[PDB]
Amino acid sequence: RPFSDIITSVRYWIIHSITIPSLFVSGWLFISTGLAYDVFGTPRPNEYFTQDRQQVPLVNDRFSAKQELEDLTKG
Amino acid sequence: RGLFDLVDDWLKKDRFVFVGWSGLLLFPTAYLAAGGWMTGTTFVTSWYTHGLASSYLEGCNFLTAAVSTPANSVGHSLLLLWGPEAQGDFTRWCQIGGLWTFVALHGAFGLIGFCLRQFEIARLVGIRPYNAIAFSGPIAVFVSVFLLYPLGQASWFFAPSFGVAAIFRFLLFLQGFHNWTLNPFHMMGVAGILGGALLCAIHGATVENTLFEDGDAANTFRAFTPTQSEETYSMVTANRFWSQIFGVAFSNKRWLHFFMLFVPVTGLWTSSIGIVGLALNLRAYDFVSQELRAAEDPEFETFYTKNHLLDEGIRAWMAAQDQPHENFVFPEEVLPRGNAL
Amino acid sequence: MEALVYTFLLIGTLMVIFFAVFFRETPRIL
Amino acid sequence: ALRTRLGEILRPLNAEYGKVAPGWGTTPIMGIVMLAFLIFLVIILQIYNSSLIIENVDVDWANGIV
Amino acid sequence: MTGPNPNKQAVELNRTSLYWGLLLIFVLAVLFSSYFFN
Amino acid sequence: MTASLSNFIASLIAGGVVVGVIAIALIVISKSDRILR
Amino acid sequence: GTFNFMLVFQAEHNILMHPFHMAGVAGVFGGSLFSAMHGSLVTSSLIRETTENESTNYGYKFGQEEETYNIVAAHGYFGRLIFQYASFNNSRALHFFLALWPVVGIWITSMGISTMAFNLNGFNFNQSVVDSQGRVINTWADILNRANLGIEVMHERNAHNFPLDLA
Amino acid sequence: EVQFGAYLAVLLGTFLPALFLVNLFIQTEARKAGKAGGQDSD
Amino acid sequence: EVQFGAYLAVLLGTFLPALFLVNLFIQTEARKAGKAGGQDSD
Amino acid sequence: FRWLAIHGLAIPTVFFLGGITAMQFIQR
Amino acid sequence: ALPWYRVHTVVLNDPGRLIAVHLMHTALVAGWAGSMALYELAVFDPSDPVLNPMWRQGMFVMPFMTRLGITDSWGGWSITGESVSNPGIWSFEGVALSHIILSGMCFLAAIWHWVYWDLELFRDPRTGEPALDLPKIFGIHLFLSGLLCFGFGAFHVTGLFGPGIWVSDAYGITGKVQPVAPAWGADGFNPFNPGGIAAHHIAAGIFGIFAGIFHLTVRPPQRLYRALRMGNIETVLSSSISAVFFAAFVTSGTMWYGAAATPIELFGPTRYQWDSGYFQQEIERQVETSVSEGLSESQAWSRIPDKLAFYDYIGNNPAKGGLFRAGPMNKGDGIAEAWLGHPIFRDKEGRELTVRRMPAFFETFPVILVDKDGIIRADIPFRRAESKYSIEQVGVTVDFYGGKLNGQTFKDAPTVKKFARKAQLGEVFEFDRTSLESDGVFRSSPRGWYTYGHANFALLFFFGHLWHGGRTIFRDVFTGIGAE
Amino acid sequence: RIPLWLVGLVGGLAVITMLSLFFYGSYSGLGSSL
Ligand code: CLA
Ligand code: CLA
Ligand code: CLA
Ligand code: CLA
Ligand SMILES: CC(C)=CCC/C(C)=C/CC/C(C)=C/CC/C(C)=C/CC/C(C)=C/CC/C(C)=C/CC/C(C)=C/CC/C(C)=C/CC/C(C)=C/CC1=CC(=O)C(C)=C(C)C1=O
Ligand SMILES: CCCCCCCCCCCCCCCC(=O)OC[C@H](COP(=O)(O)OC[C@@H](O)CO)OC(=O)CCCCCCCCCCCCCCC
Ligand SMILES: CC1=C(/C=C/C(C)=C/C=C/C(C)=C/C=C/C=C(C)/C=C/C=C(C)/C=C/C2=C(C)CCCC2(C)C)C(C)(C)CCC1
Ligand SMILES: CC1=C(/C=C/C(C)=C/C=C/C(C)=C/C=C/C=C(C)/C=C/C=C(C)/C=C/C2=C(C)CCCC2(C)C)C(C)(C)CCC1
Ligand code: OEX
Ligand SMILES: [Fe+2]
Repeated sequence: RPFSDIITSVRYWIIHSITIPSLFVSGWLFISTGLAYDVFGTPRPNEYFTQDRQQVPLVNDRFSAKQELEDLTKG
Repeated sequence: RGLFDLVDDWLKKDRFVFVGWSGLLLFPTAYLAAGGWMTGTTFVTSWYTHGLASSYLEGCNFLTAAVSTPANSVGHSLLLLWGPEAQGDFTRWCQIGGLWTFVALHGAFGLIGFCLRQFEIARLVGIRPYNAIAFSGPIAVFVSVFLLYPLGQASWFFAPSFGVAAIFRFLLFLQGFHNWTLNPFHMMGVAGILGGALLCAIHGATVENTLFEDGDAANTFRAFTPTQSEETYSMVTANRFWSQIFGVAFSNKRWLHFFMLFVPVTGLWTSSIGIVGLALNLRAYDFVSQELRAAEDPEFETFYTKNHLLDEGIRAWMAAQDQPHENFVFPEEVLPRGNAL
Repeated sequence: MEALVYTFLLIGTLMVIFFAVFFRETPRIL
Repeated sequence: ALRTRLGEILRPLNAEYGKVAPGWGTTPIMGIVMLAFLIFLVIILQIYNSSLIIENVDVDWANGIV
Repeated sequence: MTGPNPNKQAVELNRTSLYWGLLLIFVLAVLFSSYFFN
Repeated sequence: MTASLSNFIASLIAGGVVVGVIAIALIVISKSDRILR
Repeated sequence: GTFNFMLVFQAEHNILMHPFHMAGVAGVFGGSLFSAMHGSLVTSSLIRETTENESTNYGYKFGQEEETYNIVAAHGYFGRLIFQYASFNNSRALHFFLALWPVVGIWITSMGISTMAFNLNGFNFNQSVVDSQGRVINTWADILNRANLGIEVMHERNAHNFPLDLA
Repeated sequence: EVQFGAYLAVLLGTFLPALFLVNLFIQTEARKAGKAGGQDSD
Repeated sequence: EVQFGAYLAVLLGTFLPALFLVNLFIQTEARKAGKAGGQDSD
Repeated sequence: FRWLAIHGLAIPTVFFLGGITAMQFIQR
Repeated sequence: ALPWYRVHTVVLNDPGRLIAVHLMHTALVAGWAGSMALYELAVFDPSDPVLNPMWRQGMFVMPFMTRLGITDSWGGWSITGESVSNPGIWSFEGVALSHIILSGMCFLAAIWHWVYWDLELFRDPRTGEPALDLPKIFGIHLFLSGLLCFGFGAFHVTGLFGPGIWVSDAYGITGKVQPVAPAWGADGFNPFNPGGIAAHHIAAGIFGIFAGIFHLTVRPPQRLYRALRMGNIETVLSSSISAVFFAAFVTSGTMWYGAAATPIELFGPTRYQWDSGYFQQEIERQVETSVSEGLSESQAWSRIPDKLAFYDYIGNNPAKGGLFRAGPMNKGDGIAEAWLGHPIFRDKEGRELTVRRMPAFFETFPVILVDKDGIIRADIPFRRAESKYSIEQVGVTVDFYGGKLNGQTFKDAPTVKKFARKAQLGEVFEFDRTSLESDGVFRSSPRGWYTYGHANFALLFFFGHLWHGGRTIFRDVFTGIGAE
Repeated sequence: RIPLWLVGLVGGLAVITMLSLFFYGSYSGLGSSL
């Protein structure tokens, strides 16, 4: 099937008037609920520095990098 | 008939996107390399590896977002998600820079898979594999810059990060620390890339201005058939023009189009050789006879010695921020400045 | 003394360019 | 064309040419040997990378007996 | 000596290729001389 | 044996699964969408 | 002296963060890509006119009227390499695209140098990412800024008497 | 003071590959003159 | 300590006149091969 | 069927673009 | 009318002259190895193996002779310092002369195989055309490769019938050639274990013997013969080029990172021993056990060997040279003569300051003194006006320990500043910069030069794999394609 | 059946709107230096 005759058919726009706004909303809710900070470990604007750590947190060990990061992200 | 032959028939079937046997490698690895780069530049920080914001979640725009290299502490670790640094934790994997090695390794096998695709399609169409030979240029650039350069250095940290301004840092890091413009292998690379853009513009404009009258429209794009046998432009007139303008002209269309292949690919291959040398710090840093003369004669100034003072400014003013693991504390009294700046 | 080598290489390069232009193999049809 | 004394000793070693086993032959066995060789190279890469940590294998400069 | 070899071919280098190679060697000598002299 | 070695063997299995589930899906689609004669 | 010109220009104008230099880099990276692309597909699809002993370039005669390469075979290759709709079947439209991409790219970067002549500099994103307390979180533009600072405090080191390089 | 071996590296690195190509071009023209058959073939 | 220009005088005084004679001999054999008319003439 | 080759790019693109559009209204 | 880049394709279907052209490459390579070793023996200085080892003198093939057992010369010296009565044939000079004699013998054999190209052995008895049975020729040459790999491992390396290989301690102080027992466990894959070298060449040699047995008896499949183009000799060139750039990336890796096959007494230290502070930590660890057993600071530091202090100096870093800084490492800083001792910097209150060492990225580095907490206490200021951590203000004094300045205190700030500048390069040595007329810029080691050549050769050989592999598969269209 | 220029109209109006939001977000919120 050709391309431009698909996107001009009304059956294409019956399907994609629901699926495209539902994915756009679901991407919006991935940020609005704060889930993307917890999945990827990105700091929220509150939590670049904590009350104990006023410095920039760096990992200085290779094999305890997972445990050193858990101590830097506890607050 | 055979089970191999049924799969070989299905993979090489003429469809909208050709798959082939090489698509079993290219389409997984290139999708994860591109999709891993979009995931990192949108969501994943560099706050624990570099101390930077590098995603759109943190306020970066397209120019300043990057997938940054891992921390210097992990060395040349492969940083597998199941490996001994992340240990299956996806969140800790993204924070130690595991997406960099994800993008760089799946991107390395995507370039293998794309060059295998060029070999596979040329074997089915029945032409010569010169496009796969020309893609060895971009492969030699990626292998030598993103893999071989950090492997000769201390860690993956000194590799280029996968961003726009992060690449701009890598350009200026290698001027200050390696004097990479002075390297004659970068110079051969600049000649091949500017020579390739020149050859693109000259051959593009010479064909377009030596066209034959093949229609009555002033729009000359309609007067070409893709299956015609006649040449659409006058090679004799084009050779006559450049022989009197420039003194020298192409006379062979086969040699002309091989030369359009040869110049940028040689430029990418010669510049890949000198960046393998910078991996081991075998750099073209100093002309020692000018350094020895300027040491004992304090008016001997060239544009050469002026560039070394720029590099000593770069290496002192960026090193505390660009290598934060090293804990460089330079007081203001030791930073090299000129007067009043 | 190395400026003698630098001058000879540049002047020698321009002499090749002279012969490449005015002593070129003329493109001929048939 | 020239028959030599050493050339007659080595002559059966070049006597076959283009002699093939029919069909797919030993290609399934060759792919298994190639696959185990790929796993073997991934093992010794990751040991030396310290992505694979084995007991009593300390990848560091060692004391050869002097 | 065995027979005359049937694989013997002629070698060509036209005037264009001479000028391209003379230019390449002189320009590589121009480029790399400053580094060799150091 | 170690946690690093058991995770490595688990990745050869998981690597063989995603090679397997592509290959099994590639066999069954080459039998269904075979080329008519 | 050219490299001295480039580094001082980056410190004083941030040319790397200027989009007109970015279009120029896309002009010369794309132009040498398209040169190597167009040069590959013609050389890939040359018609048999020579033997294995002579050079392949002797299959073209200067002044011949016939096409020297199969442009259908090159279009069928590149149409399967990416997808069919992304390839030029018109050789006149293709050679026009070979002329336009580096020339417009070099035109734009020439108007980057000409507009950074009057100090309309590249993008300044220094201290633009700020956390909740107000502290500056650095970005890659800030590390680029630390390299710009190192060139500008060291360039023309005796020429300046006053704290701003307004020239 | 410059490295004294660089005079050999530049001048033999120029002359010997240049005289190799001059050698290849001259025997190409001499082979064409011999096949042409007149006054230059001998 | 020897004179440093003598390395150039000996090595270019050897190689350049030797490669001139190698040039003359090779074009002599190529001219004979072109006039011979078979497989080496082209 | 050519669905999951164009939808492997288009579905994460619209998801990511919905996220980046929501990011413009995040303040510190 | 061959182009210049196709001239050597005249031996593509001439198996007698392919052997002759490979015997001449073999003659040139062996002739290089004999004459490079003779040149290196003419300029080697075997008088101070401690502070002027072979990797400070730019010796390139000399560490490869010593790695496998050649320690002595005909001149009576060894590189271990052990004076020798009569080394016999396999000295450094006798190995160089044997590579020269082998070069001349391969040269005469190349003339014979070029002249007598038309041997009946190279003809196909089915067709009469010149053919090579590359499946069985591979089975022959793989079987001999297994016998040479096994025999090198079983006899040369284990010292059954051989000298062994070079082994060393963990810090490159005492090294020797000795037989090496094979390590059959998982520690045989530890690349710093020398027993893995013996265990590899025995096991891989057995694999090469019996795969050579297999490849001698079993014909290839019909599908694999046609797919891999096993009648075309350029399919072998493509896969051999791939096998040889693979191997050159491995040798560049183990040279640059370090292995038991690349010892630091033959090739020099690596760049990672300077970054990690490898010799500095051991020098401290030896000093602290000496002050634990009732010795002073001056007596502890005098127990440090000068060979150990020489490794802890940035001029021996292979990542400190330049691409065109030509020659030995002695051409840079001079020939090392004596360790000056370990400086200890103290200010007026008395706590020890240490100069922050120069990292290998930096050609220049600011002189900065920190305490045990890393806090800046003193430096040498660029701008002197509002300087607050200058050495004249803080009053830094320097005490030396060990070396040639062993009991000596410097308190005036001019000479303390002179010693702080050399303390950022690691351990300070007295050099002789007038024998080689040294310029003052660091060169790279033979370890750094090997990695340069072989990682750039491996990159260039990757293109040759793509070219010759594409030339194999596409052989029927390399004069062009058909228009029909 | 929809005219193809009408799809490119509202498709280009969506791209203009989204890039206007990306350029608005450079002056507001995160990354705005405010
Ligand atoms: C006759 C036997 C012989 C012997 C005993 C020697 C001995 C020596 N050679 Mg000489 N050499 C020889 C012949 C010999 N050579 C020939 C014929 C040539 C011309 C090719 C040379 C060219 C040569 C050069 C250029 C050099 C030497 C050097 C040396 C010295 C160091 C050896 C070394 O470190 O290599 C180490 C050898 C290897 C690492 C070999 C690698 C083998 C690879 C890994 C095989 C991989 C492919 C394999 C087939 C795969 C399948 C394996 C299978 C079992 C599974 C040593 C004294 C060096 C030297 O110090 O000169 C003074 C040196 O630089 N040789
Ligand atoms: C008793 C059993 C035994 C033991 C103890 C050993 C021991 C060893 N083997 Mg051996 N081996 C054996 C049997 C054994 N072998 C058998 C039966 C075979 C089959 C014939 C082999 C085949 C084999 C090969 C092919 C190799 C070894 C290697 C080694 C060494 C590994 C340590 C090292 O330095 O590698 C370092 C780690 C690697 C080389 C990892 C390999 C991954 C490669 C390098 C990836 C990169 C490839 C790519 C093309 C390069 C570009 C990438 C990027 C830069 C762009 C160690 C001495 C390695 C070696 O010789 O090292 C000097 C090696 O390459 N072995
Ligand atoms: C694998 C190859 C290899 C490697 C790693 C080494 C390594 C070494 N050599 Mg050896 N050497 C080699 C092969 C090699 N050699 C060969 C094949 C020869 C015969 C020509 C020699 C002859 C030789 C001599 C006479 C000497 C050495 C020396 C050395 C040592 C110092 C290196 C140096 O300062 O280079 C300097 C840097 C360069 C030469 C730059 C390399 C070339 C660059 C990349 C440009 C590439 C060429 C360019 C494109 C063409 C020029 C253009 C032209 C038109 C002018 C170092 C250990 C020295 C030593 O210390 O011995 C005790 C020494 O005196 N070598
Ligand atoms: C063992 C490795 C090996 C072998 C046996 C071959 C063999 C061949 N190559 Mg291949 N190739 C290789 C590696 C190899 N190549 C590598 C590493 C590359 C990437 C650089 C290539 C890229 C390549 C291309 C693009 C072409 C070939 C061609 C050829 C064929 C003719 C060569 C010729 O006549 O040139 C004659 C060479 C000269 C007249 C002078 C060349 C001078 C060079 C550039 C510098 C001097 C070299 C120096 C003295 C040696 C340094 C030693 C170093 C290699 C260790 C021949 C079959 C040609 C072909 O396919 O023919 C149909 C061809 O077009 N090769
Ligand atoms: C079942 C389960 C579990 C579900 C999981 C879902 C899943 C499997 C998802 C995976 C989906 C996935 C990602 C697959 C999609 C595959 C995919 C596309 C991945 C790759 C990733 C990626 C983003 C790729 C994009 C890269 C790309 C294609 C870039 C190319 C861009 C492009 C249009 C380039 C054209 C450039 C151009 C115009 C050049 C022409 C100019 C030029 C000089 C031509 C020369 C020339 C041309 C001729 O024409 C002819 C004639 C001649 C003479 C000639 O000279
Ligand atoms: C002011 C107006 C007059 C213009 C000034 C003249 C300048 C002309 C420069 C010609 C150089 C010739 C190159 C020789 C080679 C030669 O003569 O080639 C002539 C060649 C003719 O090719 P044909 O198609 O005839 O070749 C078919 C076969 O013969 C292929 O071998 O033309 C081209 O291939 C080259 C066209 C690009 C020309 C590139 C020029 C490179 C620029 C110069 C780079 C050096 C500058 C160094 C400065 C130190
Ligand atoms: C990492 C990872 C992963 C993931 C991956 C993937 C799957 C991803 C995907 C992703 C993706 C795939 C994404 C995408 C996105 C996209 C986007 C976001 C785009 C955008 C664009 C833009 C915005 C542009 C713009 C424009 C337009 C639109 C038009 C006009 C012009 C312009 C260019 C401006 C996984 C899971 C494997 C796991 C592991 C890791
Ligand atoms: C005949 C005879 C003989 C003799 C022998 C001889 C005497 C030999 C010698 C030999 C020799 C004496 C040889 C040598 C050789 C050398 C070589 C072969 C070299 C080469 C080189 C090259 C190749 C290089 C290049 C380069 C450069 C220059 C730079 C850098 C880059 C490169 C590395 C590439 C005898 C009596 C025994 C016996 C009988 C017979
Ligand atoms: O002249 Mn050339 O560079 Ca424009 O800024 Mn002001 O002036 Mn000078 O300083 Mn900075
Ligand atoms: Fe064209």
